[PDB]
Amino acid sequence: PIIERIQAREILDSRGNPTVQVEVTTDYEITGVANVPSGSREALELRDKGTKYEGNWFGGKGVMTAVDNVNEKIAPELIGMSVFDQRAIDKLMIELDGTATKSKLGANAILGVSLAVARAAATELGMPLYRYIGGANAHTLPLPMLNVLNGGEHASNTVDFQEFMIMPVGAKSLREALQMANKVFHNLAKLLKKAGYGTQVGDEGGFAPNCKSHEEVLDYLVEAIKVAGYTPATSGKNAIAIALDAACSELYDENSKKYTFKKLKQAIAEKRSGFEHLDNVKLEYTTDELIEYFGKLIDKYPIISIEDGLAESDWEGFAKMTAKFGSKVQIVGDDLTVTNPKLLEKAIEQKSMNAILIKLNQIGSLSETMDAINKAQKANMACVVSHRSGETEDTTIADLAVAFNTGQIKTGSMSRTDRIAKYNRLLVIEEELGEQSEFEGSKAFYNIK
Amino acid sequence: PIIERIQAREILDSRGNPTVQVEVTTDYEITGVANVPSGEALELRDKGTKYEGNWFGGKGVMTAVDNVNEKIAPELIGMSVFDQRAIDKLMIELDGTATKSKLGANAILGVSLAVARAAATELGMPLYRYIGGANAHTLPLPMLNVLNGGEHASNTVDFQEFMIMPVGAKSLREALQMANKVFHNLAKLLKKAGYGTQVGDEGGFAPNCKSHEEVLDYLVEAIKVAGYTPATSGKNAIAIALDAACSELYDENSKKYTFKKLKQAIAEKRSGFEHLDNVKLEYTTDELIEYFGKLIDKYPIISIEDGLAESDWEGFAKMTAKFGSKVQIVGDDLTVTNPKLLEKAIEQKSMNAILIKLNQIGSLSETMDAINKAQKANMACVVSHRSGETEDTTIADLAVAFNTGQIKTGSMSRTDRIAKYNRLLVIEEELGEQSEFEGSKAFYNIK
Amino acid sequence: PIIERIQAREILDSRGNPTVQVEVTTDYEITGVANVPSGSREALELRDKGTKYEGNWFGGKGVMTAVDNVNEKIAPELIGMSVFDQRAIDKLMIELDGTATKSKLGANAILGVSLAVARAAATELGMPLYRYIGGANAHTLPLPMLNVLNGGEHASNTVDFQEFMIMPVGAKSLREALQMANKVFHNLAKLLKKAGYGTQVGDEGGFAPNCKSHEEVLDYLVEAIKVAGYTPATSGKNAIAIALDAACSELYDENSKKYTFKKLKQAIAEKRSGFEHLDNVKLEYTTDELIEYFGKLIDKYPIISIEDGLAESDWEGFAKMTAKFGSKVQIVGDDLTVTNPKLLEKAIEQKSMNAILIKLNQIGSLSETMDAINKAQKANMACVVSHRSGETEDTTIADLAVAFNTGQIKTGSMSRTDRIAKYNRLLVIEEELGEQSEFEGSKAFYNIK
Amino acid sequence: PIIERIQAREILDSRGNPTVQVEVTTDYEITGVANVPSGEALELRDKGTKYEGNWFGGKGVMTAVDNVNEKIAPELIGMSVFDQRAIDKLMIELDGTATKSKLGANAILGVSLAVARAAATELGMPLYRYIGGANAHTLPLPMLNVLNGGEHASNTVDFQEFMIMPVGAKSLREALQMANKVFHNLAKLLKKAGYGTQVGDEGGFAPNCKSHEEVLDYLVEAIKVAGYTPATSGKNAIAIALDAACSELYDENSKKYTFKKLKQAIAEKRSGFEHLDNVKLEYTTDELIEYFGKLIDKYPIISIEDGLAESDWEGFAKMTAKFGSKVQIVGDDLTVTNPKLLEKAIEQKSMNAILIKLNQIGSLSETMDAINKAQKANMACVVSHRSGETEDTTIADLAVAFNTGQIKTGSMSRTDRIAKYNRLLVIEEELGEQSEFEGSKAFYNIK
Repeated sequence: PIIERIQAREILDSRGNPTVQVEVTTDYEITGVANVPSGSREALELRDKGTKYEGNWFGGKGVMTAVDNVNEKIAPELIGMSVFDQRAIDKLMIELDGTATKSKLGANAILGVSLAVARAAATELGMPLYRYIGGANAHTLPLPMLNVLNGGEHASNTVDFQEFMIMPVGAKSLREALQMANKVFHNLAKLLKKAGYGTQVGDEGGFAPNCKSHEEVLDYLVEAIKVAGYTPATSGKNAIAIALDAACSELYDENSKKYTFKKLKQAIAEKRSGFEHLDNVKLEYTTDELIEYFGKLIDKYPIISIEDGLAESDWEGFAKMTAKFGSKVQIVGDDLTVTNPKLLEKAIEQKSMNAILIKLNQIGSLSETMDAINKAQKANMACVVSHRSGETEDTTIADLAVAFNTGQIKTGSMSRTDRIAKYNRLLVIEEELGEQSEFEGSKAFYNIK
Repeated sequence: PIIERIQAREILDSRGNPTVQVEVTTDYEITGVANVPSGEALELRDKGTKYEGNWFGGKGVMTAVDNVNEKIAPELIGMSVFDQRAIDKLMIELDGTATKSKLGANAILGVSLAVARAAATELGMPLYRYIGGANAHTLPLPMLNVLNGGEHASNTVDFQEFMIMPVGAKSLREALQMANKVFHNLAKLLKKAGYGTQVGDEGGFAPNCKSHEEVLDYLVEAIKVAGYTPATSGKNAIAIALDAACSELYDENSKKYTFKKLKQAIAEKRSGFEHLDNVKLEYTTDELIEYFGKLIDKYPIISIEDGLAESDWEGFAKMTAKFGSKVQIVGDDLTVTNPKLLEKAIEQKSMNAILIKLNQIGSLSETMDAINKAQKANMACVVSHRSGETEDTTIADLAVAFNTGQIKTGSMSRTDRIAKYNRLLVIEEELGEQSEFEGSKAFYNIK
Repeated sequence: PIIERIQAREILDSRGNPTVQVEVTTDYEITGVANVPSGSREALELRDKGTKYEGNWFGGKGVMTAVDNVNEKIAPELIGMSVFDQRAIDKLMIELDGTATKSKLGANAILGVSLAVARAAATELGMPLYRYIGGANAHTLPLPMLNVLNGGEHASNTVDFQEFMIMPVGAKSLREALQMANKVFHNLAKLLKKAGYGTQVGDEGGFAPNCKSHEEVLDYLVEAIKVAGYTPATSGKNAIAIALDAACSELYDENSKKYTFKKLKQAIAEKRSGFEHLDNVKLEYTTDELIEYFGKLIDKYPIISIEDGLAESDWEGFAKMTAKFGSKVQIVGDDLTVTNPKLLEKAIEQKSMNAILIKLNQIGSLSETMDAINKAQKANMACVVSHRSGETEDTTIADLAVAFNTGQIKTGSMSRTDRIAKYNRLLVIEEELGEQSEFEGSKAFYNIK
Repeated sequence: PIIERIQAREILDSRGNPTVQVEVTTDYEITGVANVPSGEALELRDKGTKYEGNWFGGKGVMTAVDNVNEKIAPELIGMSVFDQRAIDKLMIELDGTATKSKLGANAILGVSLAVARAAATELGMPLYRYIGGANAHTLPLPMLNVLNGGEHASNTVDFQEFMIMPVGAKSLREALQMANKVFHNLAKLLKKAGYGTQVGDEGGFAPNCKSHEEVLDYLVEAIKVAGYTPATSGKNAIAIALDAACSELYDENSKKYTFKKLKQAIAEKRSGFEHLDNVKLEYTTDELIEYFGKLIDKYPIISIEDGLAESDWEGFAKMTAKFGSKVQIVGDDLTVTNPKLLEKAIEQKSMNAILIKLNQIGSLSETMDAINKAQKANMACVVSHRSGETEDTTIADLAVAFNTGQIKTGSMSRTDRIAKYNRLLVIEEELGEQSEFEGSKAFYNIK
């Protein structure tokens, strides 16, 4: 159990940019290896711009500074500690850095060590990582929300919301959930190709076809669900629901306090070819008008969850949206809370939301992540354990979702191994648990009043 | 060392379709796990079975999974995990067909690779050392498929893969830095031109360019903007490799090769394709060879894969005779990792390199035999991914095991490709000063 | 795996002269033992002439200086290293010596350590040495070429070429190959005795009868093959072929650029008793005339391989011989290349030959030997792994030939344990592989265009 | 310690003929391997069996190999590898014949020795300590057969072995240095005289000398040129030992000993044999004893083996009575390592030393009994090779195990001989200052 060696190295993530890998070796010659994902009160990832390492990689995105911090600063302080004292190791690193955002050592240096220690501990015990993290009753597979159609910034279409996801609520196992999602995904590809749209994929394995509006995108999701043989609905036999990430911080103007469907507005202003039947669509929204817009979408489509429906500074708007729709619809904070302990405490106090996205590398240590999950769950919030845009072959978030029986995960569309590797890990966990496992579709939403 | 348990299960590949994973457990409670890729030996899927409805298109592999658990595993329990060749022979004979069509190539390869991984782990030895011995030490020069055309792409680019090869690198780490800088500068160039930069199965871009030459011109421009020199050798050099995939363009009755997608766009008078009515679209074998000669003269092309169709043996031999002292000529569809076709290619001097795809032959022992034979014939072995990959990184250890000098495992995005590059980075670090990276000297096959 | 002790000692070789043995012991108390064989760009073996050890043994041939170099200079640098890092250990020794020919420490000091390390590593893993060196597909037994009739310098007969070998190409296993060679060897002894010739043996276990010409020697080989029940031929059922080592550096004059059959010429000049029917035989040859002489022998006899048909300085001659005969006959470099990396690169570039003899102690380390085999095989050359005149009970070259599936070995006639021990090791390897083994007779020559 | 597996196989000896190797594996996965030499207990070969055609002359031993694997091994699995005497007794009784003619002496000895080697290795103990106990420490004085005659040699030298014995050495290492210097100087002398220096089965020379005296004169000259003194004791002394092998020269009906090869050369008036018509060629027992007396007076002869024929018991007793207080008298053919013949020789004072050949009696336990008995009778035990040897070095450990003081294992060339000297060098190094080498005091049997 005693840490004998800690070695960090620079590897690459799924977008082709550098990230940190750490290997921890114990005195029993057992090793744990972990990688750090990559995507402003959040913990600071350290890159090589402004150092002698800047030219190694495009955009100065090397992480050799963080790698050096692990090998030269963190590792000498931890050699000799028990690999099982997760909270003590994380506290030591937090205090060694000494800043609120982990800006001296780098959140990516600290998290890499934090996760590699936990993996080494679990391997030394011969215990599944989800049991090491969550204990003897870690047994519930998560309902996935899969980002199969894409808009927002980074997408050249005029779809201003960012993520349009399916959630196979009618499934009775994780394996069945993935079968349902597989059939919807490949039928969606076939519908888009037949319509003349492209079916190459974005960072998370989903499509960004040149659709003109939110409603066109949602209409494709409903049609793909039906053609696959399923029912668009938020509960029931054979049901598949829809989840959104509106990412509305990207659409908001803090001075006007208006939200704008920016790319669609620009296309209409340019009098672009196919955009005249959308000439009198509303493009600019107060907070209350946008909540009304979400209410209309909720009426029309089987929407079960909406993430970042308002901007990260619109605390009053979030609490109004949660008061109005939260007895029927999950309201998730992402940019609102950035996995930050103090913002989670405020969201609980103000009833800003009823679910939180959990991003390990936004807070920077496993212990702090466990504290956040414990606190949110006790506040009747759902914890949606999340990937980042830049992922790796590391599957820790699969074990993390089972460890705390979270009931939900957001880890990508049905393509790219940076996403699919997590689903494979969940398939293996479900097999190993056997009849000890549980899966809730509709009943996963214990947070919906 | 004694095999105690073999368990197959159904997982998913990088295209969202099912594939096989196998876990082998020894005597000593050591386990090896391996996954099977998917793109000649037959991969068995679930159409026509009780399992057909499980997944889109009937693409489940539970029939193959059952074949591992119920047919193969009882025959192997009790054998030593170190007798790789004896285990592979037993499975080959249990199936009893040339194409492994009874058990499935995906059932057999899954077990083959999981046994080898279990053996290496039980010995405490890196997989490349277990497979290739004490002198497994040479990191491969990667060819990265950053621009895409062919049958699966919506553009009019009829050839399939346009790759960069960073021949000027002095390490695998430097090779990936060079490729990273070209890839991200390429994306910037394409976006500024109004093309899209979503990616295909292998992590590369399929922009709506109008011709092979336009695609090649973007690679040269991205190489230069990234600070490197477009060249087949020398300091700071980055070269180009092609997969023409010309079986897809060939008509076996007319004996012509057609740039089909471009021909169709021009015919329907698609917008932005004016002034192309004089472009040559139809080539005999000899005309197409002269067309490759034109590209070789103009661009820093170091390798061409499947420049002719899988039936055009006479054409391959002519191409290799004409260009093979300066350009690598790779068979893919020509040989499909098949022992009798490799023998034919050696005897006829059809090519001077071969693509190595484990799941096209179906066992590790037969793949090792093929590599031994091809290297002894002065051919390069380009160890290859498939379009459907997983998080398994066996092909990285295989390329180092036989000091192959070359690998083809994807563009610079998607973890189904990047995981292999990460494994190579780890191998190079582990070897330290014992490692070698040969660069332009990797091409020992070029006369 | 950690090296804990290295001990060199002086032993004796099969000619009765000293050589080096090294024993490596790991921290698991596993030991590997290796011996160095003994036979000018080749690596330098260090002997005791000119030291206080010169009088220990005849001719100053002691190796205690090299033994001291192992125990006092090499061993302290390697204690603590992993026995599995073969390339790093060999590089350390090469750099410690610092000269191109290993002249400071001695090639025999360096190789002894190099081989003992590899044997210790393989034993610690419980792995056969051929699998440790060559990996999981090391499985092909070599076709042996056996030196059963002898001439050259060292032989008192008037046979000027050096080695006249049989190669049992029709065999389907190594065991069958040795049975074929056994029957030919003992029938040859019986033919020579019946003719009045002696049947004592030379260094490699073969006979040097008082034959008068190359043709008389070849005629005996053909007759022994026939009387044994086999067919003199380069391929086919029951075939036994002939291989030559002409050792023509010994016959060449660099100033006249002529090759001379020296001992036969001298006998004819002296008008010796039985040498008048050979009065108008040609004795002096240009390079082209000697190639013509080899062409006549190839026409008349089942010659499948010719080693050192031209002198080590006759690069143009070698490439002419390989161009003329290399699509039918193996052309082997021995003195031409002396297992030297730079001379191998030149032979590949100039197409000087299509096979190379591999002598571990001519280059001086296992890592360099593996590099040479890798490079030659990739250049479509055969690697004939070779003994030296002075051998020991060490059988490393048997495992080396299987490790790289070389297909050929040259390790002596069918007598003397310095040769037979290698054949016994090959018999044990073939038994242990079982049906996993391969043996090619004719098809071993993948290098013959 | 429990025997788990016994495997015999067919290997080759130093003359190119088949012999037996046996591998014994214990409980603890420890293995011992032993080989059987070949030149009284019967060695079983393959004439008359299905295996006869495998090797020249029908000399295969697969019948003996099958006897180990199929008959002996099942009887021994489960016994303790340390009970050497019980294992040897079981095999002796399973065979049930005096000469081991049912299983073969080569089957039984192979197992006997492999068991002992496995036991020693499992204990971590040197083989000489396992066989002989804590006081096994004395390196033997070697007698080296550097000049050769007799039945298997083409010269006219009728006696068989002319050996040097470096009695002046103070260590085994020094003994081998002395022998090395004599051997290579002998070769130089023979070559300068126009004789050949190829070697026989035991690594020595059979030059075409004309008489025993000419051979002895070359040994004396080589000793002197090498810098040593021809003498039976003293500093820098090197002595001579003979094997006359006089059974080969004897006619049991006439009771004469004939120098047959010389007699024939002289009769056919061979060239270079003139002026020899008066040489004595035919000897009674008493005349031959007087002839040995002549040689003993002239040359530094310290030992004579088989000076009379195996049937000439009365002659041996006369020779030993006459010369035995100054010269060792060794039985070889007289006793063939046979317990009843050794008893007869002790009772009749036929000799004062015995050659010990493991495979002539057929088991390690019976050989140990014979050595115990002979040493207690004040006889030297000269542990001996056979003409057909292998890389096995058991006889080196056997000579140290019983502190025999003497070994006969070949000239100074051929690894079938030199391997034994190398093992002795290693033993002497391992013992360090605990070792002893006795030199002229090795001859505790000489009154």
